[PDB]
Amino acid sequence: GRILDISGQPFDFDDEMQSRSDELAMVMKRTQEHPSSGVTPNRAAQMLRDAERGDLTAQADLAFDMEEKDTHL
Amino acid sequence: NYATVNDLCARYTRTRLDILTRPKTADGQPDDAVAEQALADASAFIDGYLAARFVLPLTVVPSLLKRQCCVVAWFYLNESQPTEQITATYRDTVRWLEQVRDGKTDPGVESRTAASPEGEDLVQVQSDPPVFSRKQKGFI
Repeated sequence: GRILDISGQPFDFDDEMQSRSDELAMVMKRTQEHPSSGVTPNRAAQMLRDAERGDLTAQADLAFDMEEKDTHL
Repeated sequence: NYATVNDLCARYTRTRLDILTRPKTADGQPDDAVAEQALADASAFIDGYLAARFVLPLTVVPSLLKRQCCVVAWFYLNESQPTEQITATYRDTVRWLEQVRDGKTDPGVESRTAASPEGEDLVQVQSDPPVFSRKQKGFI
């Protein structure tokens, strides 16, 4: 029952989805920022540096806006 | 009228005002309605020279306009035979009113609270509703 992963660390496998854990109900439901409204290169650099440091939220929203906005892209 | 007869008889000596007025009345005795009528005509003159860029029932009266009404009333009251100085000062105040109408000089304010009289929009432009302006934070 103690299934080992690829890295050889035993653990217990659970059928419950991690999001549906009754503890992350208010952090899995986020209304998107849409940061690509009035972007200035300074602010784009700021969000890129924030993503580099570890906070990937702004970068992901910016990428989503770039995907849906720029038709050639 | 902008100025009352009690101010015209103070800036200009009352005795000379009576001398100027007593012939014009019907009876021949010093009268006050002649001076008020002259002040009303001078105020009409100034009103015509100011209505170019002001709402004419002035919300606040510029404090110099009392002087500018007294001088024009005095000139209007010396129409038979005026002094050279009266004519020169009347020409000066006509020049000032022309400058005010053109826009070279503002009339002034009320000396009590330093408020300038309002007026209609001298310049007014209309365009189609703005689209693709920088205020449209969408897109970008």
